[PDB]
Parts: sequence; C-alpha cells; structure tokens
Amino acid sequence: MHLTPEEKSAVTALWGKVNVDEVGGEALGRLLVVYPWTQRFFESFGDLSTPDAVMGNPKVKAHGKKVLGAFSDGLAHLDNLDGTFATLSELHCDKLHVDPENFRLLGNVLVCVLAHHFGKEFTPPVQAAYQKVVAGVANALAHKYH
Amino acid sequence: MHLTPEEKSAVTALWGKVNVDEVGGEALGRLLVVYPWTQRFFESFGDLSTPDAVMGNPKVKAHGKKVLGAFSDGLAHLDNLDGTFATLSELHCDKLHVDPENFRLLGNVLVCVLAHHFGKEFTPPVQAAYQKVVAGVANALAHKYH
Amino acid sequence: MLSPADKTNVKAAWGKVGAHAGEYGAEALERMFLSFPTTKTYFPHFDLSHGSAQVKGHGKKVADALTNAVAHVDDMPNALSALSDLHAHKLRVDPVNFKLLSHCLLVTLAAHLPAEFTPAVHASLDKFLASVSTVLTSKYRG
Amino acid sequence: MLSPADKTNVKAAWGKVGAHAGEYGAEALERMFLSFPTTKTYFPHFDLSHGSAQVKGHGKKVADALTNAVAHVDDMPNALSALSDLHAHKLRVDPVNFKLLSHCLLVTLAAHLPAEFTPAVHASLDKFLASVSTVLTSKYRG
Ligand code: HEM
Ligand code: HEM
Ligand code: HEM
Ligand code: HEM
Repeated sequence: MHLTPEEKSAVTALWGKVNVDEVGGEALGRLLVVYPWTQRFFESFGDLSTPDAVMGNPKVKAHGKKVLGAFSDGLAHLDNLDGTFATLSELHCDKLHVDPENFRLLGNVLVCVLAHHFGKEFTPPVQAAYQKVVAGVANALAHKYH
Repeated sequence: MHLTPEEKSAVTALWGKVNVDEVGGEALGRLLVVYPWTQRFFESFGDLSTPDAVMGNPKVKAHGKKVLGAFSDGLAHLDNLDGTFATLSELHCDKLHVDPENFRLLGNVLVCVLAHHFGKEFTPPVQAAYQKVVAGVANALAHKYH
Repeated sequence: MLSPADKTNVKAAWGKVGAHAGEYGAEALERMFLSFPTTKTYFPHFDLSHGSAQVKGHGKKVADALTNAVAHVDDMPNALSALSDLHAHKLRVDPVNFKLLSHCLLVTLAAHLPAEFTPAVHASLDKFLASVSTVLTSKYRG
Repeated sequence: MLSPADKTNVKAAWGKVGAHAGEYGAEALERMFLSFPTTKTYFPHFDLSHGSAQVKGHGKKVADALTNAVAHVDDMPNALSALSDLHAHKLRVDPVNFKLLSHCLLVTLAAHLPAEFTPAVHASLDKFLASVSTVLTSKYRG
C-alpha cells in the first residue's frame, strides 16, 4: 500500500516512541478480551479466564512482542508488504486457518492501543495513516487466501 | 486466483449453459431486493419499490447484462484477474466508493442464482469452484482499495 | 425486523422443505466445508467426506434447531438460548462463520426449491438466517 | 448480551466523558471521514474539513443519540427505533459503515479517557456500540 510522505512521516514519528516490549502484548491481550472467540487459537497460553488474567499472562506478553515485531517489519517495507508477510500468511492461513477478518480486528485493536497511549498526539490524520498501515498488513497476511 | 483443472472444468462446463441475457439481471435484481442499501447506487433506475418492480425493471436487466459480461471476462483470465478488472476497480472504488463487502454479496447472490437455475447440477464441488471465482473477482474489483 | 410477510415466506419455504430438512442441513454443511475450508477446523473429530454419517447426523441437528427457530420465530433469543451459549462459550465459533453457513443454507434451498426460491422468499430467508445468526453470536458482544 | 458489569462500565465511561460528549462525537466523525473515505459520500451537503460547524453540529446529534441509548440501555430497540428507520429506509447506510464509526468512537474515547479505557471497559464499550449498531441496521434484515 502507498502512504504519502505526510502519512509516512506521521507513522514513523509515532512508532519511534512506541514501547516495543509492551504495546504488542497490550494489543494481543485486548484482542483476546474484546473478541473472545480468538482465545480458540491460544489454548496453550493458560489462564485467560478474566481480563486481568489475560493482560498479565506472560505468554500473551511474549507472543504480543512477536506480533509487534511483524508490524515493525511491515513499516520498513510499506511499498512491498506481500513478500514480507508470505511466511506469516502461510502460517495463519494454510496452517492455522484464522479467518482474515481477525487480522483486521487485531489491527484496529492496535490502533485503539496507540490512541490510548498517545492521547491527543494520535490525531485523526495520524490515525488515518495508521489505518492504511494496518489494512495493508491485514491484506498481506491474508494473501494466501486470495 | 488458482483453480485446479477439476475446478476450471466444473466452472466452464456450467457457464457455457448460462443464459447471459438473463442471469446477470436476476443477480443484480436479487442484490437490490435482498440487500436494500445497494439501491443507493441505482437511483436513476426508476421503480425499485417492490421485488416485482425490481426484477422487471428494464434498466436492472440491461445493467445486469454488463455485470455478467465482466464475470465472463474474469472467467477467461482466472490466473490474472487484477489487470482484467483495473478499470472497473477505479470506477467502483475511486469514483463510486462502493464498499467492497458488496462485491462479495453480489458474488454470493450470483451463486444463489446459479444454484436456483441448475438445481442438483450445482453440486457442492461445483459450488466450491464458483466460490473461488467470485472471491477472486471481488478481490480484483477491490484492488484499488488495497 | 422479520415482517409478517417474512414469517409467512419462511414458514412456507420450510413447509415445502418438508422431511428433507435433515438431508438439506447435511448438504449445507458439506457445501460450507468444501467452499470455506477454514470452517472445517471446528470439526476435527468429524470425518467430513461425502456420505459421512457424522455430517448427516449433524445436519439433522442443524435443521431441527432451524425448525425450532421457525416455530418460535417471535421468540428466537429464548428458543436458541442454549445453542448460543454452546457456540459462543464452549465452541468459540468465529461470528464470520455464521454468514458462511447461512449462505450455504440459502444455496441448498435454492438448489432444491426452484418454485419457492423467489426473490421475495430469498430475501425473507436471508433475514431469517441473519436473525438466527444474530442470536447465536449474541453471547459474545450483543 | 450487555451484562450488568457492561452497563456499569458504559455508564461510568460515559459519565467521565461528561459535557465533552458532543465534541467527542464530532471528533469520531472526523476520524471516520479521514480514515474510511468511502463514508464521506453520505454527506455531500456537508463541508467535512476540520472545524466545520456542520460536523460539529452533527457530532452533537450523534452523541445525544448514544446518550439516549446509554440511558435506556435495557430498551435500545425502542429508544433507537426512529433513528433505525432513518438510517435504513431514508439514508440507506451500508451496515459495514456502522463498524467503522464504532471503531472511531472507541479510538476517540481511548484518546481522551486514559484512566477509564481499561481492557474490561474497552470490551464493554465495544459491545455497547455493537448493540447500537445492531439496532440501527435492524430495519434491513434483523
Ligand atoms: C496483523 C495480524 C497478525 C500478525 C502481524 C501476526 C503475527 C504473528 C507472528 C509474528 C507469529 C510468530 C510466528 C513464529 O513464531 O514464527 C504469530 C503466531 C501465531 N499467531 Fe499471529 N498474527 C496476527 C494475527 C493473528 C490472529 C488474529 C490470530 C488468532 C485469532 C493469530 C494466531 C496465531 C497463533 C495461534 C500463532 C502461534 C503459531 C505457532 O506457534 O504454532 N494471529 N503471529
Ligand atoms: C462482482 C461485482 C461487480 C461487478 C463485476 C460489476 C461490474 C460493473 C460493470 C461491468 C459496470 C459497467 C461499467 C461501464 O459502463 O463501463 C458497472 C457499473 C456500475 N456498478 Fe457495478 N459491478 C459489481 C459490483 C457493484 C456493486 C455491489 C454496486 C453497488 C452496490 C455497483 C455499482 C455500480 C454502479 C452505480 C454502476 C454505474 C456506473 C456508471 O454508469 O456511472 N457495482 N459495474
Ligand atoms: C444456522 C447456524 C447454526 C445452527 C442452527 C447450529 C446448530 C447446532 C446444533 C443444534 C448443534 C448440536 C447441539 C447439541 O448437540 O447440543 C451444533 C453443534 C456444533 N456446531 Fe453449530 N450451528 C450453527 C452454526 C455453526 C457454525 C457456523 C459453526 C462453525 C463453523 C458451528 C460449529 C459447531 C460445532 C463444532 C458443533 C459441535 C459438534 C460436535 O462436537 O459434535 N455451528 N450446532
Ligand atoms: C453509532 C452509530 C450512529 C448514530 C448514533 C447515528 C445517529 C444519527 C443521528 C442522531 C442523526 C440525526 C437524526 C435527525 O437529525 O433526525 C443522524 C443522521 C445521519 N447519519 Fe447517523 N448515526 C450513526 C451511524 C451512521 C453512519 C455509520 C453513517 C454513514 C456512514 C450515518 C449517516 C448519517 C447521515 C447521512 C445522516 C443525515 C445527515 C444530514 O443529512 O443532515 N450515520 N445519525
């Protein structure tokens, strides 16, 4: 997907301030809390019985760190997301059979987490640029369904 | 999208029996009837007040004929749907701003019309091949959103 | 909103389905598994090949649940309450999958009821299955 | 299902929104128009630029409708009946767009209520806006 220079500026400036050890776990945890059917794919993570159990689950935090790494890898390759995500697409599509609507949901949860952390700094034009990013990642992750 | 030889066989054999002057109008008409918000894009077509008014509307029938022509053009180019639909994507996405979920809905309505017309001949494996076709067309028509 | 005419259309189409209901439910499941293979992961203990007695038996269950909904169309949240608990709490069925099965049920009806699957009746059946799907996913976020 | 805790969470978050409700509704609309430009076609007679008095005035209407839903949370189909007629019959709003505005409302709340937007409250608000969206699209096929 194509971001304008102003969009790339808004995205990269915010992302350099992201805590990459935490924000991924926050987004994955909120996905499991807000859209509970996604817990189907994480039975091995243990205690997911309450929001507090999910958010403080160390496996959720560690796996969320991997997820955010992939978003970061996408940000470095905005003009070529399909090649970047080919391996993750085969995993999530061919092996896991995650419905691709959930890629969109997780991207939107991450947007909510960025809005929570950054407040007024997460302006509507900054959000619009991030929506293009998370849509491009979700489409790339779904490419093996297409 | 990639159809297996067995899938291509199931699709092309059925399609040669399709009445191309009628099936497009049936699918467009049922889309307007079943998902009434799509009538927003067809104000100039006149009387859409009842199912009978929609199905017998001559502009619905004529426009449906154009739609089916595009599906037929897709069937001839299954291994390259993006180039085939580039012009229609710019129309439906950049100019009309049709939400791409409606491309999926129309494809599924067309599947229902084929099932209605062909009966037992529209077997579950034949349907599965057509679902790959209409998903590939919908994704190609949406490519300008990606 | 299921209108009076919707309820009439749905009762009449289901009446014409008659005692094929269970066979049709099994066919709709088979169409879903072949057309949308992601859905097969909910049934790992099923053999999903053509002619499977497990798919046949389950199609009958699906049809009986739909028939219960038709018979209590003005009270579907209560009629389907136990089934919505099962699909959301125990099975964790992704809501997107109810649209997939609903479509395959429509396709099955269209392939078997050529006179009854008018546009008006297609619309009514679509609303009915969307209403059933709304109840069955309502224990998530409704 | 909006649980007792959901209703408590939603009332409390809305209480903290306070008299910013209208400003927040306007911000959510602006986020939607910039993030999902297809939605702008419903407002051709609006100027949708930043600071537009029409978007500000409409955001207030949106917020007042949401506040009416909060105040009648156990009776939202009746509370929102006239609004669902408008959006479905007159405006023909595509159902997909209610998910878009709901997300932008969540984003707006998250950007303004850092203490209140816990995961539990995020979930509750999400269910509330999905329930509002279900009512507002219910005159199509519900
Ligand atoms: C933008 C969306 C997503 C991104 C970027 C993403 C990224 C990743 C990454 C980087 C891994 C680690 C793979 C490895 O260890 O080599 C992973 C694993 C996994 N993901 Fe995701 N994911 C996304 C969406 C989802 C969703 C929505 C679900 C389920 C609802 C899901 C289910 C899983 C599972 C179950 C694994 C573990 C696979 C295994 O270790 O066998 N993913 N994902
Ligand atoms: C698989 C999905 C679709 C296909 C293959 C398709 C195909 C076509 C074709 C071939 C035309 C004629 C363009 C021309 O005259 O050069 C057209 C026009 C049009 N389509 Fe579609 N279409 C699809 C989905 C939709 C949907 C879902 C909507 C609205 C809900 C829509 C709205 C329109 C409108 C309003 C026009 C008229 C444009 C004009 O003449 O200015 N299309 N489409
Ligand atoms: C019209 C929509 C649906 C209806 C009426 C329906 C109905 C039913 C019924 C009656 C049962 C058996 C209940 C019992 O034995 O106590 C059942 C079980 C089940 N359903 Fe559905 N269902 C629907 C949608 C779905 C979807 C979309 C999926 C997944 C893609 C699904 C997955 C399952 C599974 C995995 C079981 C358990 C099978 C087993 O372990 O034996 N259902 N459903
Ligand atoms: C939380 C969801 C929503 C709420 C609470 C809501 C509420 C309202 C209210 C209260 C009005 C004014 C009613 C009146 O003046 O009589 C209105 C009008 C309108 N709404 Fe919404 N709405 C929602 C979703 C949407 C969406 C998603 C769209 C389109 C993308 C939309 C498009 C419109 C339009 C075009 C108008 C008419 C504006 C005008 O012509 O002045 N609404 N809405």
